[PDB]
Amino acid sequence: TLRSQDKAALKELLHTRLVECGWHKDIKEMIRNIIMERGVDNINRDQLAAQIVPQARALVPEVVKNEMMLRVHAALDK
Amino acid sequence: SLDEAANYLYQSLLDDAVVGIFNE
Repeated sequence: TLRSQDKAALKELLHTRLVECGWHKDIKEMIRNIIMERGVDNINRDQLAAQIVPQARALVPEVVKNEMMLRVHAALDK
Repeated sequence: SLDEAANYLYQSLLDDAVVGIFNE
């Protein structure tokens, strides 16, 4: 039950950490590598963002995850 | 109770960050 102000900020923050910490780089490696082995027309996209969603959550440094779970709590409970 | 709900927020914002990349 969020102040939609905070939502905008949480979204801006996640992006800033994920750039810094190399998460951005590694996800683009993964996609480029998957597509290179698949074929582009060959792929069935979302047969694709679905496949890697497990891997991407688990690539998140536990330090990043903790700061995020910090603010998400300080919001969901006011 | 909010526990499960905090996990839905984080997981939704994160799946939305993957698409972020994915579009460009």
